[PDB]
Amino acid sequence: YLKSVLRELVTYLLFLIVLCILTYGMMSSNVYYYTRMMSQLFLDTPVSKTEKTNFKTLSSMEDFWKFTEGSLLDGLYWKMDNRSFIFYENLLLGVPRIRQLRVRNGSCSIPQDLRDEIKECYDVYSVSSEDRAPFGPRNGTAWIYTSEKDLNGSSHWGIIATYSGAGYYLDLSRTREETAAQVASLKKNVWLDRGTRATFIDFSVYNANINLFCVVRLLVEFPATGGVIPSWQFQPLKLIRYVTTFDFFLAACEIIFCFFIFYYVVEEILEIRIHKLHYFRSFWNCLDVVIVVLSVVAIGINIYRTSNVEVLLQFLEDQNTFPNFEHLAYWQIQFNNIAAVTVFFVWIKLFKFINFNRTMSQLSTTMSRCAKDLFGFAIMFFIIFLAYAQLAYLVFGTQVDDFSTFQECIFTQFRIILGDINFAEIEEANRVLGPIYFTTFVFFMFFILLNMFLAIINDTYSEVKSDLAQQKAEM
Amino acid sequence: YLKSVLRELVTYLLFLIVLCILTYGMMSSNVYYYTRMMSQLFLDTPVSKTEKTNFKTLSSMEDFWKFTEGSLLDGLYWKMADNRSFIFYENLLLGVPRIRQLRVRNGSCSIPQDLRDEIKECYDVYSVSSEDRAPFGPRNGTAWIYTSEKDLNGSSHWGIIATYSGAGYYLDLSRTREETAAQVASLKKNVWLDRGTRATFIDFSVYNANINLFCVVRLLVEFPATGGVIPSWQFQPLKLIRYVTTFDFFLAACEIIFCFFIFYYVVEEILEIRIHKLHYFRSFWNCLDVVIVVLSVVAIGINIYRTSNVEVLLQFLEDQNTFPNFEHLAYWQIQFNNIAAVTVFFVWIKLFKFINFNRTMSQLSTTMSRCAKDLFGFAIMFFIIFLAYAQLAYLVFGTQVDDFSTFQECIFTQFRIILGDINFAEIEEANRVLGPIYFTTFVFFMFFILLNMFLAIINDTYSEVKSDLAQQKAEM
Amino acid sequence: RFVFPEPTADVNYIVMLTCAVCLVTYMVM
Ligand SMILES: *[C@@H]1O[C@H](CO)[C@@H](O)[C@H](O)[C@H]1NC(C)=O
Ligand SMILES: *[C@@H]1O[C@H](CO)[C@@H](O)[C@H](O)[C@H]1NC(C)=O
Ligand SMILES: *[C@@H]1O[C@H](CO)[C@@H](O)[C@H](O)[C@H]1NC(C)=O
Ligand SMILES: *[C@@H]1O[C@H](CO)[C@@H](O)[C@H](O)[C@H]1NC(C)=O
Repeated sequence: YLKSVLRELVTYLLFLIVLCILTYGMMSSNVYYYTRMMSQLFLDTPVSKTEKTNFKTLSSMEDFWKFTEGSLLDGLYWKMDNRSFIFYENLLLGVPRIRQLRVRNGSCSIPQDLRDEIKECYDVYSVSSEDRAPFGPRNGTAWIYTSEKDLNGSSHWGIIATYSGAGYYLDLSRTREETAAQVASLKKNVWLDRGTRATFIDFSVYNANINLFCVVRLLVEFPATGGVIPSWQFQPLKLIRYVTTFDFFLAACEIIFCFFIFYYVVEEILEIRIHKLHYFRSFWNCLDVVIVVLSVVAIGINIYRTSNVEVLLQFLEDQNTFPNFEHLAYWQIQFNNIAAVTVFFVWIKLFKFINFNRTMSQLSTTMSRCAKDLFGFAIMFFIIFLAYAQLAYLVFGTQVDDFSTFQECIFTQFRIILGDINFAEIEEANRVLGPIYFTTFVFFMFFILLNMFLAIINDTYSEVKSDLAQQKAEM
Repeated sequence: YLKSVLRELVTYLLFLIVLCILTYGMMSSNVYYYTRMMSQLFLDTPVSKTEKTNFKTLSSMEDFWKFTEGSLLDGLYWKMADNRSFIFYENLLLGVPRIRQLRVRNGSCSIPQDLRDEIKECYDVYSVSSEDRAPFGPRNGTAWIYTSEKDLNGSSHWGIIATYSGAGYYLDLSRTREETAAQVASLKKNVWLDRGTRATFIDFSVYNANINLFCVVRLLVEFPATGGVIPSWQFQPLKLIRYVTTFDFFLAACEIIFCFFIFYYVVEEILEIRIHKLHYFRSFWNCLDVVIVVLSVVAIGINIYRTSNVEVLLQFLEDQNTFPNFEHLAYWQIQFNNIAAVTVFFVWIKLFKFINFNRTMSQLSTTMSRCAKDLFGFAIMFFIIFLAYAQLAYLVFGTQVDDFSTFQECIFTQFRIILGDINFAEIEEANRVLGPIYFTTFVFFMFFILLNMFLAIINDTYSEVKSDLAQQKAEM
Repeated sequence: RFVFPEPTADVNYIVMLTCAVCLVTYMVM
């Protein structure tokens, strides 16, 4: 209505436009199909012609040895020393690297009763109980422990545990024959014993047509109870930004965003010095603080990341080594998460300005006055939800793999509401107290707790309309 | 008033954190993968290279014979003087497995007199009255001789078709694959599973010394009198050598702390019920207390009777060439787990007694307690209608659909229909008429009428509660 | 002249239904 709110609206629209451009300029198409073709080539390909097993359905160590000498070498090396082009467009950078992590024999306390029959025990993976000694023909780097600081590694947080960056590693070759010979000699002298706990394969490609590196990491975990758990990660990155004019445009937009964030920071700091000290009793101020801190964190991450390109320069100095691009991919994932969260919050900040008439004002007031009761009832709702989740975890937590973990129990309970749970497995997991849980949960969610939310909303909306009508009609 | 409420809340919070620690300890890190690998090794493997059938989809008796000398022997014995067997190079096979058969006698079924010319043998359904107790075939050893339940150290099972006794004709297999294959071939040649058989059990156990966790495996196959085969399985992880590491001592300390807390609660309950409020049951916050106390006392008693009866482990450890009996321990472990889960659920529900610190939370509790009566009154009618539909579906579709075969299955199918988890093909092909009528009328009268009346009642109660508190507060 | 019944058959519903109906009508009346 007056000039200050108009200025605020104009500034907010400019900031939103800047964010929209910045987010659109980093999530274009042709990035999905890149990773899609890579995944189809490496994951879905059967390990050999005579077997229908692939990487996604590995089941034993012999299957892993078949995959390593099979679909991996077919998907890495393509014929036109010579360089390898994956799809005649994707260039394999340097050499791939394989690395295993293992524990030491005697990391247990075998019970005295059975000490006469079982002699070997290997604990589950832990930093305090991992092997650091040579084994086999202790000549190369595949039979000698190398510390984390000497490998430039970092943690991974796999499915079972969080694995260290150290281990026993081997750098493969640039040609298929040498890599095949290396893997054959690594398999003949048994490299994966009963102590092996994890295995990693890492490499990267370039695809010079577009400007996008791709980093590939494949992990295989061997639990202490026997078996194989495979997982994968394909991640595209951009490290040579300033190649075209659009990149300069994006850099200018980034500088403008930095200026906007500085202006918002100085405004917020100038507000709470004496004026309305402890002004945190408003929603639109806490939202601004959250947006500011998230943007500052994102800016700091971007500055600390883009200034770390020494690995690329080192690889470009000598193109016969292993390119180490895992940290860049990790920080890119973190930056993407932060950017998505902050863009979501700046988008939902738009409700501060949609009050142009009486209908929008009435709806906004109703939503504002529903917050307290909805939170008060959500406390009870989540208490009941957590009690049910704990019961389901304790009952089905070893057979149904929808309740195999507490957070998995919560997600399964949320999916039950949508009615996409089989109920066939939880029937046979426990014939009594299994169906009881399901029926009682359905009855108490659909009949007692949804209607309570609806009743609260109805009453609050009616009261707000009555109060607003009385206020408006008594001038 | 609130000063003692603070002490009560502190004691309840200590009890809750102790119980949470105990439940986290009892449900340890991922032992899901243990049972996952065991099941997928024994349940999903096809019985042979050519056949695509496995244990979960057995169809006839010949399929069972193929599985026995087949996927079972492949998954039992692994090569690495008559050496033991490690199933995944980690899990040690304890002793030998055992197979057992339950059968009925010929003549326990009276056929009509006018039909006693074309048929002469009828085998009744399984019952302890009609169970066979006589030698048959080449009567040489324990496979052709009846052994009593008390001579087998067995117990009932409560399978799917019926409840099976702990007796029958049993055979202990060997440690090597060749001996077991020869024994199974000898059983198959001198026919062992005839028309009189009614149930077959296979039992064994493994250790997996890396973690400290035994596993007991029991596979059951039921042959109903009407024909067919019904398979079922039971994998149970146990811990019988508890005191090994420091965390075990920590869990023992938490256990005795829990026992002291339960004793304290019992003493408080008795002291308060003795002196005043001899009625004591018009609160709903005291029935919860007695329920929790009873459940915890039963759990403590089960734990005491279960952990002290580990004599079977001692007998096995002095002779490792015999079948170890671990079924009773698995049964009591399952019972203890169920009771502990119910107890922890009720302890969590008990937290509602203390969430009252402002006007917003007080009015919600008041609304719930006030509308509980009306909700119960309407829920009586709701459940009467629900059971009417359930019995109609059981009587009409109960013999064709595989989902209305039992009354409880009808109830669960209706509850799934509420969620939209139903497939219309089977319910329709079972009956051209009265099929669509049932489904349509059920959905309409359940979503358009019964679901909205609950909302009507709840909204009216909440509105009146809020209005009367607001009027009282604004006019005082 | 008195014989302990054996656990034969499975279960009979006629007697149970009659007793349940009698108890229910008694309670309502
Ligand atoms: C493993 O540890 C046990 C513990 O005493 C030892 O006896 C054995 O020699 C070690 N090595 C192997 C290969 O078992
Ligand atoms: C780790 O980084 C340093 C930095 O130059 C490099 O010299 C070294 O070779 C790297 N480690 C490996 C195993 O290549
Ligand atoms: C079963 O018993 C009948 C007599 O009721 C007899 O005729 C028939 O041969 C028997 N069948 C056997 C033993 O297989
Ligand atoms: C039953 O247990 C006793 C020990 O209480 C044992 O001697 C006997 O052999 C067991 N039964 C069988 C069939 O092994």
